[PDB]
Amino acid sequence: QYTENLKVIVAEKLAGIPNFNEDIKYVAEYIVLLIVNGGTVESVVDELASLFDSVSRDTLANVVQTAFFALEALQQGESAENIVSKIRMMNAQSLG
Amino acid sequence: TASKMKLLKKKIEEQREILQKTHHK
Ligand SMILES: [Zn+2]
Ligand SMILES: [Zn+2]
Repeated sequence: QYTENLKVIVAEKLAGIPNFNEDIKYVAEYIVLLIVNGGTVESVVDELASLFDSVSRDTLANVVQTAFFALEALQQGESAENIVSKIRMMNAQSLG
Repeated sequence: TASKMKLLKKKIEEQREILQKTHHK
C-alpha cells in the first residue's frame, strides 16, 4: 500500500506553500483519502478550493497533481524518500 | 480558525466511512 507514503509526500508539498497557516497533516490526509476514494484532479481541487479560499486555484491544482504523479512513481517502484527529496528541492528552488 | 478545523475533521471522517463502505463490498 502507498497511502502512508503518499500522506508524507503530500505534507512535504503543502509545507512549501507560503503563508499556508493550516494543520498540514490533516490536509494531507484529506487529499489522500479523496484520491483513494476515486477523486480526480478536478474534483479534489474543487473540494480544496471551497475549504481554502486564500490559496489560488493553480497552487491547489499544483499540490493535487503532485499527489497523483507521486502515486504513479510509487507504483513504478520509486522510493518515497526520493520523491520527498525532489519536492524539498522544488519548494526551496535550489539544487543545494 | 477553530471552525475550519472542525469542518476538515468532519470531512476526513466522512471520507474514512466511504473508504470503509468500499472495503466491505
Ligand atoms: Zn471544477
Ligand atoms: Zn502506471
